Amino acid sequence: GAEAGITGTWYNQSGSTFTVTAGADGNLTGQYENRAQGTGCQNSPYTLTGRYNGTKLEWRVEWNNSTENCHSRTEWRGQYQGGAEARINTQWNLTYEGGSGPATEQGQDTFTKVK
Ligand SMILES: O=C(O)CCCC[C@@H]1SC[C@@H]2NC(=O)N[C@@H]21
Ligand SMILES: [Zn+2]
Ligand SMILES: [Zn+2]
Ligand SMILES: [Zn+2]
Repeated sequence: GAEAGITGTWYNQSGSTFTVTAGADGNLTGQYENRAQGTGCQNSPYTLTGRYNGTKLEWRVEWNNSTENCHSRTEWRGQYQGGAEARINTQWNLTYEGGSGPATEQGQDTFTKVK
């Protein structure tokens, strides 16, 4: 089914990569390696969990593992682009402990699939 188009390795404009397995059941499971300069929790793999349906994808990475804890998480909501160079256009929300309660940052990531 469609899951074939998603499963593999992707990268964004910041050099972050993720490896995902997309299940025919809609499940998204993988590992994310963050390389956005200046941000915490770079390099080491963090678990990705998400879902997809039609052209729409969403996934979550909680930025705590055995090597670094950034007291934050990011949720991406995206849409798939088809062939030649497959693409996922996303908007993300990063929720973190701000000092007087949770805070959120927003941004956009474009992922391109590794050939
Ligand atoms: O600094 C943190 O709290 C954890 C690292 C967050 C990295 C962000 S998530 C959205 C954006 N896209 C990336 O690949 N890295 C940054
Ligand atoms: Zn299938
Ligand atoms: Zn499954
Ligand atoms: Zn915390």
